[PDB]
Amino acid sequence: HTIMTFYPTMEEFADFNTYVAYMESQGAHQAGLAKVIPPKEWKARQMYDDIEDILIATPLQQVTSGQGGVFTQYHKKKKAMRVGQYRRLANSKKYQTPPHQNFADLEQRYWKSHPGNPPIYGADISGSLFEESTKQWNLGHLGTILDLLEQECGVVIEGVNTPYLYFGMWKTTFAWHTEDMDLYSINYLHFGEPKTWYVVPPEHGQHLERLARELFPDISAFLRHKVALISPTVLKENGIPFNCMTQEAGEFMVTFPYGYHAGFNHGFNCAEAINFATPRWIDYGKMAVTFSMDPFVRIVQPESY
Ligand SMILES: O=C(O)c1ccnc(C(=O)O)c1
Ligand code: NI
Repeated sequence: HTIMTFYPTMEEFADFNTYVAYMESQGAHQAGLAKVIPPKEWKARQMYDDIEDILIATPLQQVTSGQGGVFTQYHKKKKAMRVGQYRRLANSKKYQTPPHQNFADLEQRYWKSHPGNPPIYGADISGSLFEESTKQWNLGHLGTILDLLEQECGVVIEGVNTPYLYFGMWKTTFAWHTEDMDLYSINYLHFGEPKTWYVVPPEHGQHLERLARELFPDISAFLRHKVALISPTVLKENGIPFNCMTQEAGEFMVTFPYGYHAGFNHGFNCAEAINFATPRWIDYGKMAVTFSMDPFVRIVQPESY
Protein backbone atom coordinates (compact mmCIF):
# COMPACT_ATOMS: atom_id res chain seq x y z
CA HIS A 1 0.00 0.00 0.00
CA THR A 2 2.78 2.50 0.91
CA ILE A 3 6.37 2.68 -0.43
CA MET A 4 8.80 1.35 2.17
CA THR A 5 12.33 2.63 2.85
CA PHE A 6 14.93 0.19 4.20
CA TYR A 7 18.11 1.08 6.07
CA PRO A 8 20.27 -2.07 6.06
CA THR A 9 23.41 -2.35 8.17
CA MET A 10 26.57 -3.54 6.42
CA GLU A 11 26.06 -7.10 7.73
CA GLU A 12 22.45 -7.07 6.52
CA PHE A 13 23.68 -5.60 3.23
CA ALA A 14 26.12 -8.39 2.31
CA ASP A 15 23.80 -10.85 0.53
CA PHE A 16 21.44 -9.33 -2.02
CA ASN A 17 19.15 -12.34 -2.55
CA THR A 18 18.64 -12.69 1.19
CA TYR A 19 17.86 -9.04 1.71
CA VAL A 20 15.28 -8.93 -1.07
CA ALA A 21 13.56 -11.98 0.48
CA TYR A 22 13.60 -10.03 3.73
CA MET A 23 12.12 -6.90 2.16
CA GLU A 24 9.27 -9.08 0.81
CA SER A 25 8.69 -10.75 4.16
CA GLN A 26 8.02 -7.18 5.39
CA GLY A 27 5.51 -6.55 2.52
CA ALA A 28 7.74 -4.29 0.40
CA HIS A 29 6.49 -5.80 -2.84
CA GLN A 30 2.89 -4.76 -2.14
CA ALA A 31 3.52 -1.12 -3.01
CA GLY A 32 5.36 -2.16 -6.21
CA LEU A 33 8.47 -0.20 -5.29
CA ALA A 34 10.86 0.06 -2.31
CA LYS A 35 13.75 2.40 -1.55
CA VAL A 36 16.97 1.07 -0.04
CA ILE A 37 19.45 3.42 1.57
CA PRO A 38 22.88 1.77 1.80
CA PRO A 39 24.97 1.80 5.00
CA LYS A 40 27.17 4.86 5.62
CA GLU A 41 30.44 2.98 5.01
CA TRP A 42 29.38 1.65 1.60
CA LYS A 43 30.39 3.14 -1.76
CA ALA A 44 29.53 2.23 -5.37
CA ARG A 45 32.92 3.69 -6.32
CA GLN A 46 35.65 5.92 -4.89
CA MET A 47 35.46 8.86 -7.36
CA TYR A 48 33.32 9.90 -10.37
CA ASP A 49 36.04 12.22 -11.76
CA ASP A 50 36.83 10.30 -14.96
CA ILE A 51 33.52 10.05 -16.80
CA GLU A 52 33.40 13.12 -19.08
CA ASP A 53 34.68 11.11 -22.06
CA ILE A 54 32.16 8.31 -21.75
CA LEU A 55 30.32 7.93 -25.07
CA ILE A 56 26.58 8.29 -25.43
CA ALA A 57 26.20 6.51 -28.78
CA THR A 58 22.53 7.46 -29.32
CA PRO A 59 21.05 10.23 -27.17
CA LEU A 60 17.24 10.28 -27.46
CA GLN A 61 15.18 13.44 -27.98
CA GLN A 62 11.87 12.93 -26.19
CA VAL A 63 8.92 14.56 -27.91
CA THR A 64 5.62 14.59 -26.08
CA SER A 65 2.17 15.31 -27.50
CA GLY A 66 -1.25 15.41 -25.89
CA GLN A 67 -3.19 17.44 -23.37
CA GLY A 68 -4.76 17.26 -19.91
CA GLY A 69 -2.26 14.90 -18.27
CA VAL A 70 -2.51 12.33 -21.06
CA PHE A 71 0.46 12.22 -23.42
CA THR A 72 2.21 10.05 -25.94
CA GLN A 73 5.97 10.16 -25.91
CA TYR A 74 8.16 9.67 -28.97
CA HIS A 75 11.94 9.21 -29.13
CA LYS A 76 14.15 10.64 -31.87
CA LYS A 77 17.71 9.29 -32.12
CA LYS A 78 20.33 12.03 -32.19
CA LYS A 79 24.02 11.96 -33.06
CA ALA A 80 26.62 10.70 -30.59
CA MET A 81 27.93 12.89 -27.81
CA ARG A 82 30.21 12.58 -24.80
CA VAL A 83 29.04 12.84 -21.20
CA GLY A 84 30.86 16.17 -20.83
CA GLN A 85 28.91 17.63 -23.77
CA TYR A 86 25.73 16.13 -22.40
CA ARG A 87 26.34 17.65 -18.96
CA ARG A 88 26.97 21.06 -20.47
CA LEU A 89 23.81 20.75 -22.55
CA ALA A 90 21.80 19.63 -19.47
CA ASN A 91 22.96 22.72 -17.52
CA SER A 92 22.49 25.22 -20.40
CA LYS A 93 19.73 27.83 -20.27
CA LYS A 94 17.54 25.97 -22.79
CA TYR A 95 17.53 22.67 -20.86
CA GLN A 96 18.22 23.54 -17.22
CA THR A 97 15.79 22.84 -14.33
CA PRO A 98 13.47 25.79 -13.87
CA PRO A 99 13.49 27.65 -10.54
CA HIS A 100 11.25 25.99 -7.95
CA GLN A 101 10.26 26.45 -4.30
CA ASN A 102 10.15 22.71 -3.55
CA PHE A 103 9.25 19.31 -4.96
CA ALA A 104 5.53 19.97 -5.19
CA ASP A 105 6.35 23.11 -7.11
CA LEU A 106 8.74 21.23 -9.45
CA GLU A 107 6.32 18.32 -9.95
CA GLN A 108 3.54 20.73 -10.91
CA ARG A 109 5.96 22.44 -13.36
CA TYR A 110 6.95 19.07 -14.81
CA TRP A 111 3.33 18.09 -15.51
CA LYS A 112 2.44 21.58 -16.68
CA SER A 113 5.50 21.61 -19.02
CA HIS A 114 4.10 19.03 -21.45
CA PRO A 115 4.35 19.22 -24.47
CA GLY A 116 6.94 22.05 -24.34
CA ASN A 117 10.67 21.87 -25.14
CA PRO A 118 11.80 18.29 -25.84
CA PRO A 119 14.64 17.22 -23.54
CA ILE A 120 17.46 14.84 -24.59
CA TYR A 121 17.92 11.62 -22.65
CA GLY A 122 21.19 9.73 -22.55
CA ALA A 123 19.29 6.50 -21.94
CA ASP A 124 20.17 2.84 -22.51
CA ILE A 125 23.94 3.04 -22.40
CA SER A 126 25.44 -0.40 -21.96
CA GLY A 127 27.86 -0.08 -19.04
CA SER A 128 28.41 0.25 -15.30
CA LEU A 129 30.02 2.79 -13.00
CA PHE A 130 30.41 0.29 -10.13
CA GLU A 131 33.97 -0.81 -9.36
CA GLU A 132 34.89 -4.45 -8.93
CA SER A 133 36.06 -3.50 -5.45
CA THR A 134 32.38 -2.95 -4.50
CA LYS A 135 31.29 -6.36 -3.22
CA GLN A 136 27.74 -5.51 -1.84
CA TRP A 137 24.89 -4.55 -4.12
CA ASN A 138 27.04 -4.24 -7.27
CA LEU A 139 24.53 -4.11 -10.11
CA GLY A 140 26.88 -6.12 -12.32
CA HIS A 141 27.01 -9.01 -9.84
CA LEU A 142 23.78 -9.31 -7.92
CA GLY A 143 23.93 -13.13 -8.14
CA THR A 144 20.23 -13.84 -8.49
CA ILE A 145 18.72 -16.69 -10.48
CA LEU A 146 18.48 -14.36 -13.52
CA ASP A 147 22.14 -15.38 -14.03
CA LEU A 148 20.81 -18.77 -15.23
CA LEU A 149 19.73 -17.10 -18.48
CA GLU A 150 23.32 -16.45 -19.54
CA GLN A 151 24.80 -19.41 -17.68
CA GLU A 152 22.48 -22.12 -19.11
CA CYS A 153 21.23 -20.70 -22.43
CA GLY A 154 24.05 -18.32 -23.33
CA VAL A 155 21.52 -15.52 -23.76
CA VAL A 156 22.69 -11.93 -23.22
CA ILE A 157 20.13 -9.11 -23.31
CA GLU A 158 21.71 -5.74 -22.75
CA GLY A 159 19.96 -3.73 -20.12
CA VAL A 160 18.10 -6.82 -18.79
CA ASN A 161 20.87 -9.16 -17.67
CA THR A 162 23.54 -6.55 -18.23
CA PRO A 163 23.44 -3.05 -16.77
CA TYR A 164 22.36 0.20 -18.44
CA LEU A 165 23.43 3.68 -17.55
CA TYR A 166 21.03 6.64 -17.84
CA PHE A 167 22.39 10.18 -18.06
CA GLY A 168 19.36 12.43 -17.53
CA MET A 169 18.44 16.13 -17.62
CA TRP A 170 15.38 18.13 -16.48
CA LYS A 171 12.11 16.71 -17.79
CA THR A 172 13.58 13.45 -19.23
CA THR A 173 11.10 10.75 -18.50
CA PHE A 174 10.34 7.05 -18.32
CA ALA A 175 6.76 6.49 -19.36
CA TRP A 176 4.46 3.89 -17.70
CA HIS A 177 5.75 0.34 -18.09
CA THR A 178 6.51 -2.96 -16.39
CA GLU A 179 9.81 -4.83 -16.91
CA ASP A 180 10.51 -7.47 -19.54
CA MET A 181 9.22 -10.90 -18.53
CA ASP A 182 7.71 -9.19 -15.43
CA LEU A 183 11.16 -9.23 -13.85
CA TYR A 184 12.23 -7.19 -10.86
CA SER A 185 14.52 -4.16 -11.45
CA ILE A 186 17.02 -2.30 -9.33
CA ASN A 187 18.05 1.33 -10.04
CA TYR A 188 20.95 3.16 -8.35
CA LEU A 189 21.34 6.93 -8.68
CA HIS A 190 25.11 7.40 -8.82
CA PHE A 191 25.09 11.20 -8.72
CA GLY A 192 23.29 14.41 -9.68
CA GLU A 193 19.74 15.70 -9.30
CA PRO A 194 16.83 13.54 -8.07
CA LYS A 195 14.65 11.14 -10.00
CA THR A 196 10.96 11.04 -9.12
CA TRP A 197 9.05 7.75 -9.35
CA TYR A 198 5.36 6.95 -9.59
CA VAL A 199 4.21 3.41 -9.01
CA VAL A 200 0.80 1.67 -9.12
CA PRO A 201 0.54 -1.21 -6.62
CA PRO A 202 0.50 -4.62 -8.35
CA GLU A 203 -3.00 -5.31 -7.02
CA HIS A 204 -4.21 -2.38 -9.13
CA GLY A 205 -2.24 -2.94 -12.32
CA GLN A 206 -5.22 -4.25 -14.28
CA HIS A 207 -7.16 -1.08 -13.44
CA LEU A 208 -4.28 1.05 -14.80
CA GLU A 209 -4.30 -1.08 -17.98
CA ARG A 210 -8.05 -0.55 -18.45
CA LEU A 211 -7.74 3.22 -17.92
CA ALA A 212 -4.85 3.26 -20.41
CA ARG A 213 -6.84 1.44 -23.10
CA GLU A 214 -9.61 4.05 -22.68
CA LEU A 215 -7.17 6.98 -22.76
CA PHE A 216 -5.13 5.73 -25.76
CA PRO A 217 -7.64 4.08 -28.12
CA ASP A 218 -5.49 4.17 -31.28
CA ILE A 219 -2.44 2.62 -29.57
CA SER A 220 -4.45 -0.15 -27.89
CA ALA A 221 -0.18 -4.57 -23.95
CA PHE A 222 1.26 -1.23 -25.09
CA LEU A 223 2.62 -0.15 -21.69
CA ARG A 224 5.76 -2.34 -21.55
CA HIS A 225 6.32 -0.33 -24.77
CA LYS A 226 7.04 2.71 -22.51
CA VAL A 227 5.07 5.33 -24.56
CA ALA A 228 2.10 6.43 -22.44
CA LEU A 229 2.32 9.22 -19.86
CA ILE A 230 -0.60 9.67 -17.47
CA SER A 231 -0.48 12.37 -14.79
CA PRO A 232 -1.16 11.83 -11.05
CA THR A 233 -4.27 14.00 -11.32
CA VAL A 234 -5.69 11.79 -14.06
CA LEU A 235 -4.90 8.72 -11.96
CA LYS A 236 -6.63 10.24 -8.91
CA GLU A 237 -9.56 11.38 -11.06
CA ASN A 238 -10.08 7.77 -12.21
CA GLY A 239 -9.50 6.25 -8.78
CA ILE A 240 -6.25 4.45 -9.47
CA PRO A 241 -4.13 4.20 -6.34
CA PHE A 242 -0.49 5.15 -6.80
CA ASN A 243 2.49 6.19 -4.76
CA CYS A 244 5.11 8.83 -5.41
CA MET A 245 8.69 8.64 -4.13
CA THR A 246 11.72 10.79 -5.01
CA GLN A 247 15.09 9.06 -5.23
CA GLU A 248 18.22 11.06 -4.44
CA ALA A 249 21.85 10.39 -5.23
CA GLY A 250 23.23 7.37 -3.37
CA GLU A 251 19.89 5.59 -3.03
CA PHE A 252 18.57 2.37 -4.61
CA MET A 253 15.04 1.83 -5.96
CA VAL A 254 13.73 -1.75 -6.35
CA THR A 255 10.71 -2.48 -8.53
CA PHE A 256 8.69 -5.68 -8.13
CA PRO A 257 6.82 -7.91 -10.59
CA TYR A 258 3.54 -6.46 -11.91
CA GLY A 259 4.54 -3.05 -10.51
CA TYR A 260 3.80 -0.39 -13.19
CA HIS A 261 6.12 2.60 -12.88
CA ALA A 262 6.89 5.96 -14.48
CA GLY A 263 8.87 9.05 -13.58
CA PHE A 264 11.21 11.87 -14.44
CA ASN A 265 14.58 13.44 -13.75
CA HIS A 266 14.91 16.74 -11.93
CA GLY A 267 18.15 17.76 -13.67
CA PHE A 268 21.55 16.43 -14.71
CA ASN A 269 22.05 12.99 -13.19
CA CYS A 270 23.37 9.48 -13.74
CA ALA A 271 21.53 6.29 -12.87
CA GLU A 272 22.35 2.62 -13.34
CA ALA A 273 19.83 -0.18 -13.63
CA ILE A 274 19.51 -3.91 -14.33
CA ASN A 275 16.75 -6.50 -13.97
CA PHE A 276 16.97 -9.40 -11.56
CA ALA A 277 14.89 -12.44 -10.54
CA THR A 278 13.90 -14.40 -7.43
CA PRO A 279 12.26 -17.83 -7.04
CA ARG A 280 8.95 -15.98 -6.50
CA TRP A 281 9.31 -14.38 -9.95
CA ILE A 282 9.33 -17.75 -11.79
CA ASP A 283 5.56 -18.16 -11.85
CA TYR A 284 5.21 -14.57 -13.18
CA GLY A 285 7.78 -15.49 -15.83
CA LYS A 286 5.70 -18.53 -16.77
CA MET A 287 2.73 -16.26 -17.43
CA ALA A 288 4.73 -13.66 -19.38
CA VAL A 289 12.08 -8.96 -24.93
CA THR A 290 11.04 -12.56 -24.31
CA PHE A 291 13.21 -15.51 -23.24
CA SER A 292 12.67 -19.19 -22.32
CA MET A 293 11.68 -20.15 -18.79
CA ASP A 294 13.26 -23.61 -19.15
CA PRO A 295 16.46 -23.12 -17.15
CA PHE A 296 14.61 -21.48 -14.27
CA VAL A 297 11.85 -24.11 -13.96
CA ARG A 298 14.34 -26.95 -14.46
CA ILE A 299 16.91 -25.82 -11.90
CA VAL A 300 14.81 -23.90 -9.37
CA GLN A 301 11.53 -25.86 -9.61
CA PRO A 302 12.70 -29.42 -10.42
CA GLU A 303 9.61 -30.66 -8.59
CA SER A 304 7.25 -28.76 -10.89
CA TYR A 305 8.84 -29.00 -14.30
O1 LIG B 1 14.85 6.05 -17.23
C1 LIG B 1 14.89 5.58 -16.09
O2 LIG B 1 15.44 6.11 -15.11
C2 LIG B 1 14.11 4.27 -15.89
C3 LIG B 1 13.44 4.10 -14.68
C4 LIG B 1 12.71 2.95 -14.45
N1 LIG B 1 12.68 2.04 -15.39
C5 LIG B 1 13.29 2.15 -16.59
C6 LIG B 1 13.20 0.99 -17.51
O3 LIG B 1 13.63 1.14 -18.68
O4 LIG B 1 12.84 -0.14 -16.98
C7 LIG B 1 14.07 3.30 -16.90
NI1 NI C 1 11.55 0.16 -15.39
